[PDB]
Amino acid sequence: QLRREQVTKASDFLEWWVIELQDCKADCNLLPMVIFSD
Amino acid sequence: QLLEGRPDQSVVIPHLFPKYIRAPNGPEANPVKQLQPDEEEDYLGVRIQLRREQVTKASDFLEWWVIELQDCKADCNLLPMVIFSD
Amino acid sequence: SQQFDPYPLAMQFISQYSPEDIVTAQIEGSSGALWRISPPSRAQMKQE
Repeated sequence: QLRREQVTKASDFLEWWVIELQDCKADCNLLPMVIFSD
Repeated sequence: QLLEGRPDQSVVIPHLFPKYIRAPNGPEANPVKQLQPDEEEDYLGVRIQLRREQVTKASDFLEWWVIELQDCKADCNLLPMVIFSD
Repeated sequence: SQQFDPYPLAMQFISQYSPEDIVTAQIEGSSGALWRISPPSRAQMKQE
């Protein structure tokens, strides 16, 4: 998703992308990944 | 408290600036052992400030951090560091 | 040299360097670029 924010209409905003899992259980604002060390 | 945006506070962190640095012929520089033997109580302190500027109140400003030595002699806008080449 | 005179190790190490080998880096105190940060991440920083 793209989140705009009000401070040439396109360059009149701040903007930042948001990533969420396809179907989350914890608030959809957090992406977990399992990594195995060595 | 600095992140609160009030342009009057300032915070000083002790012992993070190593003034004397050895630049060897290898790919790993490091602070000089001899010039400062404690290696943790000989680093200069640093006071850091946040400067806002007027162009949703938080995102209504530009902002940039400013670094100054704990006790400077030259305008406090300049940080010197001594590095030894090889 | 005079600053570190009461320490022998410092004098030896400095003596191992020719005058035209030691340089001073004058770093400007102010940042050279704006502190770009997403407002959600700034709020997370403040909460942390």
